Amino acid sequence: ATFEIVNRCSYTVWAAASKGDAALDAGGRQLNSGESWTINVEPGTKGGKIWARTDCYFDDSGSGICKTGDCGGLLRCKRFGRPPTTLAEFSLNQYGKDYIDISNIKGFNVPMDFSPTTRGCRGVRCAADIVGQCPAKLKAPGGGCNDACTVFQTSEYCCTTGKCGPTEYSRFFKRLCPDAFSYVLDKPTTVTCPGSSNYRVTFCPTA
Repeated sequence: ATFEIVNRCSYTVWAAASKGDAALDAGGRQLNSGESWTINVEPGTKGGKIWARTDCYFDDSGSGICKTGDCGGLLRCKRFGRPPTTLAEFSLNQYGKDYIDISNIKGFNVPMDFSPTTRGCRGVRCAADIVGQCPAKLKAPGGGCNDACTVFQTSEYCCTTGKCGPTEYSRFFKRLCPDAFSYVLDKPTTVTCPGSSNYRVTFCPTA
């Protein structure tokens, strides 16, 4: 499957793509404002994620640090990134269907649109100013708006027992971005697409 990753933000982001135990394609790349990065993702990929990282510094060898979404200090992410990270999530070719969603379960750093470039389903978007509106206790100093599980590490926010409800914090994310997951047991906002669809992830879609 083809993913076009487009940075419409006025600032540079370092895109990342991983399935948790391996990079997807090159795994990461700098995207200046306006740049597009096309990656190929193996059919059948389960649990892939794409996110943006902000305020990164890397050396010759691709080692460094980012203020949001750092994946163990690598340019080319092999693992998932450190919150806060708005997440484009996808599982491809699952019994003939693709499943895509946007998630705020790991917080929010960059607004995002996640849309098919082929026929048969709709896209999803979280483009509200979540960082500007972020509750004081969830603000990340590096930038971004943390989720409550990351901040407070309770069974209720992290849904560790498999039973949990919405919270004042999850409702904040949900109020600004109804089409994104706001906590683990949120009513699913997953979109079902035809198997082997292609996609575009746009950072700052309303920029």
